[PDB]
Amino acid sequence: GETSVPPGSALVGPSCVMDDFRDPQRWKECAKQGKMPCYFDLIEENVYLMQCECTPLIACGEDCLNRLLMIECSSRCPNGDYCSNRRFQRKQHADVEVILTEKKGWGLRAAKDLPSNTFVLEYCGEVLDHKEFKARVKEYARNKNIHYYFMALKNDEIIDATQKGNCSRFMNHSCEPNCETQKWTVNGQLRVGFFTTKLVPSGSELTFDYQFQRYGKEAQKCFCGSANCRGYLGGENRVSIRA
Ligand SMILES: Nc1ncnc2c1ncn2[C@@H]1O[C@H](C[C@H](CC[C@@H]([NH3+])C(=O)O)[NH2+]CCCO)[C@@H](O)[C@H]1O
Ligand SMILES: [Zn+2]
Ligand SMILES: [Zn+2]
Ligand SMILES: [Zn+2]
Repeated sequence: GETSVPPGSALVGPSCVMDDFRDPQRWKECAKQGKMPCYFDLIEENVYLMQCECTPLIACGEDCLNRLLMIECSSRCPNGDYCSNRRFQRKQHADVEVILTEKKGWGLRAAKDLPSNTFVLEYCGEVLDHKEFKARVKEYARNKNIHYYFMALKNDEIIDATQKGNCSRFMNHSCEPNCETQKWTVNGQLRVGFFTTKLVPSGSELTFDYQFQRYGKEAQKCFCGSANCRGYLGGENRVSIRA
């Protein structure tokens, strides 16, 4: 039939917003109605189980000697409060929104245009040793978990955001992604964040190469929709020249 501009429709009860992730009561109410994802413990930093030469004034921009090595500045930075290279410490996350996708579950989208190499969010979670990781892999498999939330931090430490983390846990995989992980040193401690790799326009889903699953043994259908989607996610090996 002929289509027309719909009338204005205000909702019957009040809608769910990103601040409601810091309001357990309202999140749990919204979640019951399918307007928010399942509850998890929102954390501000991971749970465990260098002075630049910039002249005091963009403060600590692209030429900052700390930034170039993926090291954040300290409070002692020559630019003090105005230092732009304390993004993890100041939780200077991008304007993001959580979305419900047709096939992948929940996801994240950009609420403003994000330039290339913009910090999106820290990937926070429980930092697991190999023993605990192996125990949880078996636990989650037996429980038939639909989604996975592991990310390697270093060779002996894996971050698990299944139970505790932030909205970065909702990031989906794409075969042609628009974000990547970067591992930054913040007061001597390695942390991992998502950063854009191109200009991401407002309203676009934020995606990454989910290496943990991509190079794992088992596979699943990939719903990324990208022009050159590899078809499935998992069961892949990195390039090697054998024998
Ligand atoms: N292209 C794709 N095709 C099929 N399935 C996909 C998918 N991209 C994501 N998935 C599903 O999401 C899981 C990953 C979760 C997000 C989970 C989120 N969607 C949710 O609903 O909670 N983030 C991991 C953060 C780093 O550890 C993943 O394992 C797969 O199940
Ligand atoms: Zn600097
Ligand atoms: Zn600085
Ligand atoms: Zn794909």
